[PDB]
Amino acid sequence: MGPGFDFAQAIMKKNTVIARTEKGEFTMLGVYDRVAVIPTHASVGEIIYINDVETRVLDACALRDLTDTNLEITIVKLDRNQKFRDIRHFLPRCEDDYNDAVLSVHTSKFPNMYIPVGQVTNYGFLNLGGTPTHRILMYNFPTRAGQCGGVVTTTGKVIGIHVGGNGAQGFAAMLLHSYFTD
Ligand SMILES: Nc1ccc(-c2ncno2)cc1
Repeated sequence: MGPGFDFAQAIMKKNTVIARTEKGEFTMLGVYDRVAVIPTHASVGEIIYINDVETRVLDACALRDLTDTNLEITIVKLDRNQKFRDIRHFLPRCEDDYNDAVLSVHTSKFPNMYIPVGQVTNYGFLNLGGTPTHRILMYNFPTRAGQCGGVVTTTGKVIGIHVGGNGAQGFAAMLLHSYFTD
């Protein structure tokens, strides 16, 4: 409808796949080469389904901060025959607050879904499903089951992936440029 949705759509059309684990279907953001991200509660194993194709997982790392606190991001390298467009230059370098964000989801349950979530707070600590979690972004939208892995964007930046909600608020794990240096 506007330049926020334009950026979100450009990311969804080229840099997302549908990932299926034993714990469900997730929006999965491809970042560069064969490297993608997913919420850690997806419990990625040795084999994952990518757009309904059986795919070997070459590496999977559940990120934690230097206090050994959960960040709820898993970085996955996929044995896929094709690379993602490199979008690392759209990742923020530091923890921050944002105005006017969009949460975008693409699954079998929720195809081509875009949600203007508004202001995003650097919330920090969250007890997420009983697990102490850091670097959480918060938005005042009643997000539902099926939106985990959804991409949070502003104009020109990919800032997070949806990892939970409490019925009135939604929570995303920050994406930082330093997670994807090589
Ligand atoms: N986060 C939400 C909110 C509402 C819906 C919906 N309502 C009817 N059909 O879909 C879906 C996702």
